[PDB]
Amino acid sequence: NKLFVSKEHAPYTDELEEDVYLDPLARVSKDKKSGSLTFNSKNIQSKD
Amino acid sequence: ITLFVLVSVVEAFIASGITDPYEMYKYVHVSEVGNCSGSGMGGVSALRGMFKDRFKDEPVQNDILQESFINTMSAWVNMLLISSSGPIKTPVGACAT
Amino acid sequence: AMAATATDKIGRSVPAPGKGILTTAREHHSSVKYASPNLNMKYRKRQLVTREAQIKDWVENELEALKLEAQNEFLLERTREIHNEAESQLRAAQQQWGNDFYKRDPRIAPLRGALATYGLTIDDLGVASFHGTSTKAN
Amino acid sequence: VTREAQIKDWVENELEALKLEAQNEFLLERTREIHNEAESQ
Repeated sequence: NKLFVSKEHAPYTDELEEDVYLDPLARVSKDKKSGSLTFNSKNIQSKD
Repeated sequence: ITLFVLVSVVEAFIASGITDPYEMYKYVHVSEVGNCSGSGMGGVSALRGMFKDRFKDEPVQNDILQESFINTMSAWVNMLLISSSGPIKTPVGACAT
Repeated sequence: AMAATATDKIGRSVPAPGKGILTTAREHHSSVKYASPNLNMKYRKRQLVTREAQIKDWVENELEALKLEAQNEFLLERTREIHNEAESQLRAAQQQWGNDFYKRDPRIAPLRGALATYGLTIDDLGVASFHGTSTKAN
Repeated sequence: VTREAQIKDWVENELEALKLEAQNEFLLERTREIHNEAESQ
């Protein structure tokens, strides 16, 4: 009985949210610790 | 009605093979996932609350009004599953919605 | 010049306003040392004039080929189509360099591109009409 | 197919013009744009 699983947090923290909004190439990635998709600060406005 | 929509959206993503919607953001920006679904009448039970249950002084939740909007179903879909900042265009087309 | 909508993010307050519309200004700055010619209108106009010459070359080939395929009814019906094709290529060129030159460019925000279409800059946006509702949060 | 040939002609002109406008940072930023223009055409 867990087909629906409610999300508790956005993929970005409140601190990174505007950065994510303003970077069209921002993409999430698997978080090593939590093993969940999230935005990473090193991947925002990066040359890569 | 919102529960019907929430189940339907989750199942539709399962039919797409997408079990975690955040996987979408590995391919697209958060401004590029839209929700264009709509309703003929929206949360008619919330409307009954406001127009009848309140008139009889029954206990009605204080934010009942927000739950009647045709676009509130899509608002909850985004607030619980998708977390996008894409377009949100909610049509109202009676039986051709 | 522009119109856009945007939702916010995971939350539990339906009436709370958010900052999703900020995406209208999204722009990649990781590399901005040198200017993009795409933002310069003199450069876009040069490409359009080049492409326009190529089209009228294309027109003359299809016209002469039709002449050999030939008569009045046949020519009028085919001629209308070739010139209609030529207008389509011109308008596609104008859409490429005049109207939509920035849609594929991550270094140009939609807001900036909307203004730059007509030669305006971000400093030319003089007035912001605010939803201004007189609520604290909004 | 005819139009596709014309585009790769356009690509080679803009590439060589950039070569003269030149260096690593300058070339990578300009090169990304010209190929992006070519995909658009």
